[PDB]
Amino acid sequence: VRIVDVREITKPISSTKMTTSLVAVVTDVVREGKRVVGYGFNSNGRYGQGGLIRERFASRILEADPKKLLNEAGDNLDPDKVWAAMMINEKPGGHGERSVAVGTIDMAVWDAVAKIAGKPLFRLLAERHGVKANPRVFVYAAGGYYGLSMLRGEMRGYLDRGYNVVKMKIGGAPIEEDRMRIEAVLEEIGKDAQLAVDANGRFNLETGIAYAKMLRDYPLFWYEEVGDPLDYALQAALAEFYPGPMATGENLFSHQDARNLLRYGGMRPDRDWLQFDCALSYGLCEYQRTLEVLKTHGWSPSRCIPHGGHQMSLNIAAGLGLGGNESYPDLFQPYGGFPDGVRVENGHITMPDLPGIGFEGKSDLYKEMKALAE
Ligand SMILES: [Mg+2]
Repeated sequence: VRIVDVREITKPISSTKMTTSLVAVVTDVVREGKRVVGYGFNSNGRYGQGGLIRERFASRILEADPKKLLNEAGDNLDPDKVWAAMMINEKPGGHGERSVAVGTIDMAVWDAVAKIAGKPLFRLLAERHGVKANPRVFVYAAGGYYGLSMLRGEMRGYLDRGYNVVKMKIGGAPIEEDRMRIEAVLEEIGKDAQLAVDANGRFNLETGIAYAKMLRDYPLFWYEEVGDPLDYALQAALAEFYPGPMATGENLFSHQDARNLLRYGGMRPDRDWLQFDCALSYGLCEYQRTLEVLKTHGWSPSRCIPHGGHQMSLNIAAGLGLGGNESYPDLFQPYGGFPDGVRVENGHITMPDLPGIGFEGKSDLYKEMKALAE
């Protein structure tokens, strides 16, 4: 059991200059007459880090003594050992681009590890955590970008796709104009679904409070990322004006930053949502440390709905008992989406028992991966 290679390729994202970096972790382990290769990539929103992967991380893994990257029985790779190996010579703090680089590699390490074990990643994770996995995952549709009729049509399209929770953007127009967009969508979906709004961290305290007063008059699913991701005091101050659920975290990339959010964000453990993106935040090895941080603060992993609409998110959700996943209908293909055949029904999908992350089960995506390394 050894990692023979680490291939990477970067390309623009499908339809401003956003990119996706795909990685391949090749091993010497063979399964059912075939070399096991792990694949991984970065969620949308942040630039692919194929550069750092090549320049710094990839070599550390290869130049590492294999006999030191194995589990106890030495019959498989130890994800944490590999993680620690690629993180040598890295100073504390500065959780930005490198978190995306490591997260993409980590995705591949786990994909391979699960394949070598011969089971679905979510099944393996549940096992490692001493519990049974729940293949049924709640998934909401994220969109509502920047008239009212077209917005309505967008949301209606999601409902006719099986979604019962949709999210739209706010803060990109005057507060009264957004009220119009919100009432429009609320009328369109009626009793068939719930609506979430996302400010994308645009608001300062006063604007956040102003929107809170407008938003609280509506039965919203949640109010997301009101201000700067690191302005914990601002988030804590919002509780006074908004009893309803709030969400944030997609732009915090370390367990240290997550710990600070729980210490100083004044969020409500019984109804708020944490959106840390596993893929963008040093990967699953790090996400598990973030979950321990949740525990130390009395939060349940069920409060997590990771940013990033892809199979890795689906696996960690079903595998770690998370609150759900997000999906961007028809976007970021072929990386985003579900395995071929699975569809959204009453706001949920059911994970098929595919080995590893399940990429091989999404033709359009796998063709991309084998074309990189096989
Ligand atoms: Mg968001």
